Amino acid sequence: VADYSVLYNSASFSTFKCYGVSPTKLNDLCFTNVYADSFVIRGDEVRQI
Amino acid sequence: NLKPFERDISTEIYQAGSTPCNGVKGFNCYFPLQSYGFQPTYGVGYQPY
Repeated sequence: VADYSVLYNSASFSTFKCYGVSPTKLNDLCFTNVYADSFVIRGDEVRQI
Repeated sequence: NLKPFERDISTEIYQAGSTPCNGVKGFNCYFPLQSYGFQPTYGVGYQPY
């Protein structure tokens, strides 16, 4: 069970962007599997993702 | 969402998503109004109907 309230509503990170679903709707919604892809890039390459 | 046969003529800056940003753009909201990209030289998808 993952808590997305401290990950989003706390506003402890720099920025976030959502696609197709609101960030406040992720508490009552979920799918079959969840993955996390960790990588390091530059600032000018953020828009390329 | 707007119900069938409902009119809103307001052109001002209001709430976009589920989190009100209180007027002026910022606080992880976006600018609601957008403009058409119609180009005479491109294909069918960009042609106005």
